[PDB]
Amino acid sequence: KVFERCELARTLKRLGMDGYRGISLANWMCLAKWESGYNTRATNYNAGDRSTDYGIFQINSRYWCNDGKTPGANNACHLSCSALLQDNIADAVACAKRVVRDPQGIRAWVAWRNRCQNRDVRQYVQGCGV
Repeated sequence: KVFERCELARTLKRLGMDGYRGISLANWMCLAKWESGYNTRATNYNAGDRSTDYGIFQINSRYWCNDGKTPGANNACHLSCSALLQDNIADAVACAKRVVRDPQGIRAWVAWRNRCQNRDVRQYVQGCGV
């Protein structure tokens, strides 16, 4: 599913993402936007290390979900990577929260550093009623 901007902003808010571990909803929007274009089916194979990024947040198989084909990988969210390809984002949100409970927080995603950190992210939630 490819979410519309405000549709996702409200979906994330209902799932408890607004200010989770100090991360505003607009940051989460900027992350999903740049990671997948708000697309839950998004996937990116990393030929260099044999891992794959899954879903709207592009969570990597090396550490967060199990896909059975990533060498010496871990499954910190204890989910099948398939769970991150659902139209319903509940599991992806639970896993996104898991990622940020780690030291780096939102900085875990290099795309967030590249396109969201120290930027005006207000535009992502403007007019969404969140």
